[PDB]
Amino acid sequence: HWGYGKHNGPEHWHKDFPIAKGERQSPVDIDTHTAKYDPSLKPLSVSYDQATSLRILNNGHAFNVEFDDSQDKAVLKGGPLDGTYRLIQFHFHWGSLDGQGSEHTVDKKKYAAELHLVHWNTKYGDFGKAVQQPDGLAVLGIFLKVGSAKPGLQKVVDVLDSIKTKGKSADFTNFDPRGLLPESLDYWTYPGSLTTPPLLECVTWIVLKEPISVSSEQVLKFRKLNFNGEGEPEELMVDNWRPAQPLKNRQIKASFK
Ligand SMILES: O=C(O)Cc1cccc([N+](=O)[O-])c1
Ligand SMILES: [Zn+2]
Repeated sequence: HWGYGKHNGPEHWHKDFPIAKGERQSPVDIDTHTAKYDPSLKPLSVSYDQATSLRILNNGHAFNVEFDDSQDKAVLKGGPLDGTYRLIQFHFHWGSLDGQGSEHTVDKKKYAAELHLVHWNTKYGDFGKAVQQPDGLAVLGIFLKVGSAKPGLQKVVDVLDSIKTKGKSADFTNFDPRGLLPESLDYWTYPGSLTTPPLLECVTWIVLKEPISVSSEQVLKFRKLNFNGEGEPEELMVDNWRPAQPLKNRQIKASFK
């Protein structure tokens, strides 16, 4: 099945998922000089004070931190969005080396990792319905650069030993995702897709301009995870990013001058 190896990686996905060659695929390169400032874009509203984290899972492709999305407890509104989007999970993409790992690029620059906070539009009632709609999902993307440690990440790093292999989960309550945000909420936005199969074209992307800093030791711990299940040959979970796709007939908008 699909993955990030030589024989099953991004360049092969189109055979099972023909939408891989579609008109609104993600990620993309953000060309800062051709993005257009749009004064009509509103500030983002991130309301995460009542978030309820539940569990952390190694799904064989990344690790997900899952939230209770049965009520409006952790929501995203404003920005380019109409309506209310509820947080369901976050996950990361990262590299084998500090000079790669992000999915989006900025003037062709790759960051060490990229955080995706995934939200679904409450008008569609459940996540599975929302992914079938062009405005179903809103994903907040945050870049990670290597430098100073991020204290609010450490609780995630320390539990990774307990979910080393595919299919393992652990209880993960009382985690506050506000400790992952940068100071500024200035952003770029464009219409795109999921970056893993099934690659559905259901996402409004909101990519923050300001990266967060994490330490070398924090990222090194991500690279100790395994793509494989327990008692199968070890293959390190690294380079779980899709490369940039053609922009086609899309414009990237900026919230800032
Ligand atoms: O890989 C999956 O399971 C599909 C999936 C599910 C949720 C969010 C996703 N995204 O691209 O942000 C992708
Ligand atoms: Zn992702």
